[PDB]
Amino acid sequence: KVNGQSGRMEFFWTILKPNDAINFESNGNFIAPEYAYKIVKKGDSAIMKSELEY
Amino acid sequence: GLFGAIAGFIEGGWQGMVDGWYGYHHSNEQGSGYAADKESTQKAIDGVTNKVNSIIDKMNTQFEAVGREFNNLERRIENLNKKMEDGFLDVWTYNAELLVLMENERTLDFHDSNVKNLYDKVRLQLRDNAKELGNGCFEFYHKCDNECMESIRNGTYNYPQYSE
Ligand SMILES: *[C@@H]1O[C@H](CO)[C@@H](O)[C@H](O)[C@H]1NC(C)=O
Repeated sequence: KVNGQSGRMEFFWTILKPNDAINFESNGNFIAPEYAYKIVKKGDSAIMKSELEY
Repeated sequence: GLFGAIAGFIEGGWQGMVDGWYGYHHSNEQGSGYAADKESTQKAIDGVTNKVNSIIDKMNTQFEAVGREFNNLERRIENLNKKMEDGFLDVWTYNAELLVLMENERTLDFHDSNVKNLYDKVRLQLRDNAKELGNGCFEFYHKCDNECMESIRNGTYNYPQYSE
């Protein structure tokens, strides 16, 4: 038991291209998407493992 | 130094020179006075400026270690990445340190070369009208005023002056 809960949720991700489609089908255990993210602005970035404040 | 001028056959540097790394100190009946040999100082200033620019622009594509995250079962590829970035940073630190050291060496020896070359420039004009006092000075066997010294500075000393 982790956080007193034994069941485990495993999340997957993908990136839909423009003008394309995604198709889900299931009959159980479906943690369905309710929202998604449009990638509106690429660039140059990074992920910083730091502790400081802003 | 490597050429023997600084801290060598010339004892030490003059506190009284402020406008050049090298220069003259003439003493005649018209007084004493320091003068800066500007041209040689400009050669040296160009040398150092180009050296600094070289140091800045020669390592302007060094290496940028961007962070990559890995899971618990990618220890091998994570260690590959880790020691790769570590090795690149080590080799570039090595390069920076070697450049700094070798340039300090060459620059100190360049200044020594310039002092010795100026002493030689004066001697090669003054060939027999003067005598070396052994520490950077030249005793004039004739009487010569401030324009004599100026002709020595800008390099046009006229050898026909009777000297006994
Ligand atoms: C998505 O809709 C467009 C109509 O704008 C259609 O042309 C396209 O074929 C659809 N996607 C797929 C995968 O069929």
